[PDB]
Amino acid sequence: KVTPIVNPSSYVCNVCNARFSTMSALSEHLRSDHRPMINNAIRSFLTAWDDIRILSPDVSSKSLSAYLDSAVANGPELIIEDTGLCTSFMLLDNIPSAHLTKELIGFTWFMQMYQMTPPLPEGAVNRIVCMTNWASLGDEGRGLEVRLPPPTDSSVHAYKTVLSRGYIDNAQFNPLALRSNVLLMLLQFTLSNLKINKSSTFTSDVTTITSGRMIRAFEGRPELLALAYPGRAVLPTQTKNAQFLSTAIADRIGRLDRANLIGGEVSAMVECMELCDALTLHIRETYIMLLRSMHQDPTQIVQIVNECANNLLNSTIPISLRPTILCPWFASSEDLRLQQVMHLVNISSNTAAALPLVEALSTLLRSVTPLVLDPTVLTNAITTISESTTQTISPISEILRLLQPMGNDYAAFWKCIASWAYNGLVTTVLSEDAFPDSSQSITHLPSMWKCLFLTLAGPMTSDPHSPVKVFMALANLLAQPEPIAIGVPGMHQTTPASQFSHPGVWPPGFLNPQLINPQQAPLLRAFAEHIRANWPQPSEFGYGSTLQGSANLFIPSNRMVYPWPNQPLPRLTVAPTYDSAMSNWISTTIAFFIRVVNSVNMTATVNDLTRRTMTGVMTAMRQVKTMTPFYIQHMCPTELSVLASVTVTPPFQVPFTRLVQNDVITNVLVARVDPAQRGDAAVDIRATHATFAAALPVDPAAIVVAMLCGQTETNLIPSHHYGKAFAPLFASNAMFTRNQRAVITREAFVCARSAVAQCQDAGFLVPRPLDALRQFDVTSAAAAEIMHAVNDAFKTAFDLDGALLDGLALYGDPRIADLSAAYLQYGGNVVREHVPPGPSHIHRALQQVESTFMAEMNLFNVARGNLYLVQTATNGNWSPMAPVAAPPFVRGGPNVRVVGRFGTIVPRPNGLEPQLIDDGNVPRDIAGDWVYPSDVLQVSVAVFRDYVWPMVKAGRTRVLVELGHYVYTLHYYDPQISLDEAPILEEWLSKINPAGIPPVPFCIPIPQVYPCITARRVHYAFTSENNNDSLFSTNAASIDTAFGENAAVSPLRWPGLVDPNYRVGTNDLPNRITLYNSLYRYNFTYPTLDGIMYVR
Amino acid sequence: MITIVVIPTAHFSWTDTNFLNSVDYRLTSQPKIRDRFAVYAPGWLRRQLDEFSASLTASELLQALQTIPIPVKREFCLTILPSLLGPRTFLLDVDADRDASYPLSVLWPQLRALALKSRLLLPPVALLRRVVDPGLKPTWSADSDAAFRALRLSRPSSASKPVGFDFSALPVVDIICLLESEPDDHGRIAPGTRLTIHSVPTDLLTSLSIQEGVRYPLRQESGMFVHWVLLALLMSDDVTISGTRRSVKLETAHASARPFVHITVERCASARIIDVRGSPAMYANAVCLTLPKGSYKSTIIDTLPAMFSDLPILEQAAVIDSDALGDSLRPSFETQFLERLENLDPNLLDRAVASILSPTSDTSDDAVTTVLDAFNALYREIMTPAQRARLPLLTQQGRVLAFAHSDYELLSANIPIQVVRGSIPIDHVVNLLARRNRVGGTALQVLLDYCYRTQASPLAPTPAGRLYKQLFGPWLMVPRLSEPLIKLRLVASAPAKVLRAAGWTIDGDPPLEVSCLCAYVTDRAAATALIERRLDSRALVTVGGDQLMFVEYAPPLPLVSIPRTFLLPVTYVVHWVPPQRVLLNGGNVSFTSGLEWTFDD
Amino acid sequence: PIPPSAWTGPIGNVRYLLPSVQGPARHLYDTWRAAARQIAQDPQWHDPLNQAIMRAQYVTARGGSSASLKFALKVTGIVLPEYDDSKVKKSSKIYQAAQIARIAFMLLIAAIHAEVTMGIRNQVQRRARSIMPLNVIQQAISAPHTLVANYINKHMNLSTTSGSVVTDKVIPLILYASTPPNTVVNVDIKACDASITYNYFLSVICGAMHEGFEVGNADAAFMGVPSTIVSDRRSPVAPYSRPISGLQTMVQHLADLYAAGFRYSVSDAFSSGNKFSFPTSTFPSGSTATSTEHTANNSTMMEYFLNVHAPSHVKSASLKRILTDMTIQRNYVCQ
Ligand SMILES: [Zn+2]
Repeated sequence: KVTPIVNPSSYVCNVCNARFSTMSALSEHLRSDHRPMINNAIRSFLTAWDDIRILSPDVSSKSLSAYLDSAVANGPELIIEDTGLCTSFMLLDNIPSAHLTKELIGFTWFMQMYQMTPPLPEGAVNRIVCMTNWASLGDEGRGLEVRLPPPTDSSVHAYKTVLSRGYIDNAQFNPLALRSNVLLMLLQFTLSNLKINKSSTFTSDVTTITSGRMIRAFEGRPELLALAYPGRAVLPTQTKNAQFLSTAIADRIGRLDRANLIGGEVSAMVECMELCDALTLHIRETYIMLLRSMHQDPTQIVQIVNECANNLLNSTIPISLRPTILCPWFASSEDLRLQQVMHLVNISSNTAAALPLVEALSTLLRSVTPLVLDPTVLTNAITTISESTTQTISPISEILRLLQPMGNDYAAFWKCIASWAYNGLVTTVLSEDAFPDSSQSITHLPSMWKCLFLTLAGPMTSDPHSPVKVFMALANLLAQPEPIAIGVPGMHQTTPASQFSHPGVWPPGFLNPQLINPQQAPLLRAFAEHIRANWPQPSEFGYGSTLQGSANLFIPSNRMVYPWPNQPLPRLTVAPTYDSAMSNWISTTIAFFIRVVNSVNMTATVNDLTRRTMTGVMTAMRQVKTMTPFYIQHMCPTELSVLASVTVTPPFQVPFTRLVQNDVITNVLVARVDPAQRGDAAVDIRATHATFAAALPVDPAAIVVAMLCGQTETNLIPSHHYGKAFAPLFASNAMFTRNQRAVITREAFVCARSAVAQCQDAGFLVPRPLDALRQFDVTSAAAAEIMHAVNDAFKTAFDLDGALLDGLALYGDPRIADLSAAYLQYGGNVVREHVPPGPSHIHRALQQVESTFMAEMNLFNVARGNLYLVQTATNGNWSPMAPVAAPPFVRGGPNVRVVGRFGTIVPRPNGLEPQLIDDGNVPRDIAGDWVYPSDVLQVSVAVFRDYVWPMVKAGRTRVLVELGHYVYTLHYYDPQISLDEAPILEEWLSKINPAGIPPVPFCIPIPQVYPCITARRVHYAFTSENNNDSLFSTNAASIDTAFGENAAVSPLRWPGLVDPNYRVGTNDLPNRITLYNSLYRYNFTYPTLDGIMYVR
Repeated sequence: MITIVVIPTAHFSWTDTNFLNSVDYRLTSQPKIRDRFAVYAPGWLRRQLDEFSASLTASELLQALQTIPIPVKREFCLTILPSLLGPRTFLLDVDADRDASYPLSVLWPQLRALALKSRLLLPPVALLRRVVDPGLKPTWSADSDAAFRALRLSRPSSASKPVGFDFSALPVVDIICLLESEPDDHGRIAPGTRLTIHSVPTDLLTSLSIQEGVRYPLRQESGMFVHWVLLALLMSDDVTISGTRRSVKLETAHASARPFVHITVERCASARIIDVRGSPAMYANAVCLTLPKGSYKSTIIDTLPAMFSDLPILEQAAVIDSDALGDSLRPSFETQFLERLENLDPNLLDRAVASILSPTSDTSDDAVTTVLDAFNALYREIMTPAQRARLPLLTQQGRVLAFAHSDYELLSANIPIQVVRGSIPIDHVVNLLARRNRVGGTALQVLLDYCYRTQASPLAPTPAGRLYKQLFGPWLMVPRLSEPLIKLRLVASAPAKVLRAAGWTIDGDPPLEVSCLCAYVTDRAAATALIERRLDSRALVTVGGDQLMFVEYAPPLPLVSIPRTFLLPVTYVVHWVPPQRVLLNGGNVSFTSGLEWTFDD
Repeated sequence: PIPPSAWTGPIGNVRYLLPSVQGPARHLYDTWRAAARQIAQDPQWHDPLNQAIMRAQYVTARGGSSASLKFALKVTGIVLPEYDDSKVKKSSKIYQAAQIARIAFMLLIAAIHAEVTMGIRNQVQRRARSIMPLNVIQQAISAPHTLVANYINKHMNLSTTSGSVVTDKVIPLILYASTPPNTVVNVDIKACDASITYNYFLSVICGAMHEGFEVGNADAAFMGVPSTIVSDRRSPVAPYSRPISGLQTMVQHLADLYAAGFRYSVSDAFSSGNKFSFPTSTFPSGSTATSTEHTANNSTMMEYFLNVHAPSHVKSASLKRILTDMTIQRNYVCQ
């Protein structure tokens, strides 16, 4: 059938044959027929339901925080431009004058009569309503917006954004969570409005209206050209707009100073005057000021890329001029720290998080390395030692059994290297199944060669208890010949060398080898002499660039500690040398186990000819010319300096420790909550912070193959081989993605911990401009909805996909959001290097919006001041929003009475009037002046409507409704027709719950153009404070308003258009908002790294 | 000159069609806009990437293909390989999902992040303009040319005309609708909400003749939506707010005060061609869609061929409703579910209605777990053995569209049928409240809603509109097809010796044949390459003792087995091609036979 | 049963288990996850000999069922050699895997789902019985599910793949049990193959393997299956497209294959011409590379019983003293 063109005028219920004029009437009556205990959950499911809103503070996604390599790899949208004009307030016409009942020729004049669109609205009520981006034709709008309906509508769905869905129904707003809902709208006002002002095109005004002024050329959209420029209005008749637009100064339009640089090239920054509020323009200019803060000039970003690549990459920049080159990619060193902790807060602090993170290096580490493992060399070094085959036990064959993995299993060496950048999260542990057991002796031959493989692979693994496990695995293995004293009791010498993972059970002989007697244990003192002398020195090196900064927390910035005494990278042909600390470590173990093999204990048991075989194997193993001693000292610290800034996470390091008892890093700790707000400032740091329990069981048999048998191509130039391998992973700007992440991680963190502490009472040191507003629910789960919604907005406005700000509610109390980090040493070093947020920009922007919200609350459909309910039966002008008289009966005045907490009428017998309990718990009579608090009237509303509200209609009492700030809904009527406000105002009383109130129905007459006869009418509701701050013009198309107020267009809104004393560049911004300002548009080109530099 | 790298979307048509259409068919509307796009998507490079995909990782697969220049011109160069994203070249986003089958599709989050940092990704509406301005709604274009409006026919046919019409290719508009609320006593309105219906076929919007930029009534007299928007909601993949990325499911009626009563369709966001072969359906005999209760199955069973009655879409007897199999038993399954719950406890039912309909759910280990095990004991007793008796009605006909409430009965009763897991973007939980006068009331509709939800196997529910594009999609072609199509059918011939064993009065020496499955072609010559060859699948035909008759195939026939120029129906029942040749049925004897597509006159 | 609210948003086909649920499904989810983490870390793969052993394991161990490449010409044009010029049997041992060497996996794994997946030799009536194993390229998409099950049984079940393991390990355990010091409970699990469904088990392990394979390189192929785009839907406000590895790509197709079931096709020569294929949630019985997953759950689900479930659920105060120090590395042996 044919599709319908118009909605049905009558809606059917089909249950009962009931006609409905409105679908909203059918929406309630179908809901009415659904309604014991069963129908209440059915009615509430249709009551508090809506999913059409963007923000979901009530949907608490449990453990959504999960770090991903692709989550940071998507950068946030920062460069969103605004080709249109940057105002947030459209001049909305509520009541056109065509809706006026009496119409005579010539009283009202329309521009539509002359085939022309008006610059200013033309009706009988013109409000200034907050509708963001109504004129913004910029590319790819910010997602979230706020679009308030005019005051004739309900205008409460913009104020149910948090703490309001399940608690109050649709027709109400929650006044005890009002400061939350208003401020979260202002965040939605700000982040919807973080655009870049872009100059479109500028033609000369060829026509006679301004005669040559460089007009904004809205080419394809003339319906916005007339609205951009009120100065180019045609003023045919004496419209009341034409009364105002006659005062428009002629040269306040178009561009003034095009700051161009290069002839032919697009200009840098024009300076034009057009229609814009003073508030959006402040949000735009602080966004460029944000966007310059991560900009660096191209002479300095080539120093960053070369220092990030350690100056072995061929990146050249042209030396010339480049006009418009915003390349915004540079978070400071402070902001990278704030993301790095936020990286560690999102993750699970077990081994489920570092184990993705190590192989992120180790995949790229094996991709670029020149070190080619080839285990044939150490095989050919051992199988070419001579052994008589007549023996029962072969020391050649019984150690290649303990040497070969079946697969490759050689990337575990490269995971062992890649864990050095991540020793804060994970500590690689010697694999417990590779320790020799506490059953076999030193005469048992494969048990000894395990202890060689542990001692060689000792300094590779980053566990702080590695050398005590190396020392004990031999001290276990010769407990019968050489006994010593082992620490506290319960840990004996035959404890199987894996349970010595605590610093308290290091033996005293290992700390001081003088405590081991050479006359008792000569072979075991010399192994304590071995480890304390030859264990490598924990050196350090730099990475990244000092200009960019780094996400180091405990290491000083742009540095990395390293468990080996490194040397800089050579650029000539390299050869395996024995000057390394590796070769110092390797040769002295073999020099120690040639002593153990040729000791007295092995002499009595092991045959002398097969003892020469073991000596011959290790001396062959010592003389294997392998490149890994040169590699770990020279070539490997270069690529751990390079890959530390191209992997998705910067290295989180904790300083290494060579055998110091008091400097063993027992725990590495990061908290989500500072110990000052909760009373935990003096307790142990393990109770205040969360700890990273991660470990990797590195197999030592695969390390010794990798360590003692590793070679490289003969003609290797290590600058060339690193310069060729690192080139595909610096050509893109994707390296700078985490800098764009870290600022948005900052700007969301500062603004969320503000928005929580704004809604608390005196939380962190944040300024509180909205503290006049009502906020009662300050609990954890209330503030959990606030931070989750701010998180829901920064993930929407910058439309990213990572996990920022999640996991700050892991413990469940985001009222205390402070990021700290620490590590405890066994001596009791309690470092606590905690990181505050940086000097953010959007937190300065929201703070300015909140300050200028308070001066113009009425502009956002929120009235301030109390509420008056007196019977005012008048005939003339009636202005509830602007009470021209003095506000009667202020609180505490002459015999004005304040109701106590219950709102309790006591009944009196035998014709006596019912008394009302006041604040002093005294029943006082109804007739008189009363003040009701808002919360008393929320629970006494049936007692109000039945006992003291009919006393208001009789005019014998007057009730003040004391409440701070409130959403108002205006109602209009033809004043020629009679009206009584009580059917309009009892509908307000009929929906006041104990949970929330509806917006307040003020009745206002439409201002008439004729001096017409007016009906006597009775009004009840009006306000005390002047709340008429959103009325733009009382009546526009008419020549003159007659009956209503003569509220013409205020020139205070427009200094930039009508004031001769207006200087370019001024605003009264904490006060009222100027709607026509001078500004700056931009023409930034957005180069890639190919547009900056050239990389071969 | 300007090179625009395109990465293909989730259901990109690599078929015998234009490359320009399968990204945006708006480009092929006018001749002067078709000629502004040089295409580069060669066949040798498409074959080469399919074998080099697994070998070369995607970080350096970008490093290979960026080094290749213009290989060894017009205005715009739509290419298939990435390049160095400088200012002269660009990238296009479709605001859709990138596919898995395409090898450089994994390169999309690495190319997009470079385009975000420099403002190089451009919407598909920016291709229609004269100069590249990246982004919607520029200051210089009116955005009102007829090439922008993708809700017209856009003239897909010309003098250069193929052999047969492609029913696998399908035009799809990503449409942007503003849901507009009730106006005031004056002509004033709240700003409302924008919505994006992501993948709705255009021919549902041309046959149901609409334009964009004009307000439409959203409601009926009954409060439920008009069938125009209601079909377009459940043909979709997803519904989001236009500015953001959050998916949303909308109610039908009376669940929200201040409801939406108008839609002004305003913008086609993208105008892809989506292929059909390669559907969630894979078998031509049967497919079952598991939708939750409150889904609008009866809307697309009944009212969509009610809007299209002149052309045979489906067979009403051969489509299995999900609620009807619980109605098959002489006591209804919902009537026993009244009797099973009432005998145990009236109090736990009073708090299971509050825990299922709760905003946040507790463990509820007293209310709901007493309902569910009583449900499953009731289910295993009657429903699983009855489903085994319902095996020939749900897979053994010619073509069926079974519906299920959950993933269980298609697998637990071991019936051979492809299950697809559906999720329509309508909140079904308020539809069960919106419907009335049931046998268990509105309270029973939400308990066994939760019972089928727990019963369903936890897997990703694919959007059910992607299933309906295979079924009801190419049946929207035939109103805009200028040619009246012809009829084809299958043949499973039966000998007279097997049709005189148990007794059938059949006149004739040639073998009696049967129609297993019909299909429609827009010409005759496109079937001549296929009417000659027989089909490589054995088809055994169960003929019942009554008029009923069932067909099974020894080798299941892939849906993709039929060529792209076949229009086969949504569901189809088996009948003898002469009914008059059969007389005196008298018993049930089956037989095996081959298949040959033929012309039906 | 696991509630639908206990699952996360879908990551492609699979979903993850929320940590808010902590029944025995969580210990199922957390054992298969950490065992999946030790394979993306394990460099035993991307080794040419290790990949040659796994492809040899599917051909040699079982005699095979069907030739579904005649069904898998539906998306890719194959010339389909019948090999009547070579006299060889057309079973799944030789006739399938020789034709697999031409076509890559990624152009095949997207369309593997067949109704005559298994049961009979590419014809609906023969003289053979409907038997257990399935297609070699659907065993190849079931390859990580074998490998994660091998890691669970590695540290517990040292079978060592020997011809003498009944007479070396089973027989002395049989004799160490029933001795007068210790009394035993010989735990048997009947119909265990028909007790592993996607309704409970195969949804948990495919979610556990997919979160477990998140470790390691997300841009990494595996056995010829490249990395691909998944459609993430976990965050309700931020859905997006993630690159996932080839080891996570196989789990996306394995979830589509486990949930649709296993298509047994009966074509026995005993009854006169009854012939029908139909799904089931029943694993093949004698496939020791697949029935090791039953061993992978036998020690795992006994471990949650002896430590968490039964030391909290039982009412005998004396028995809680016994159940405290029971340990499956000391007190339970499964195969
Ligand atoms: Zn009714």
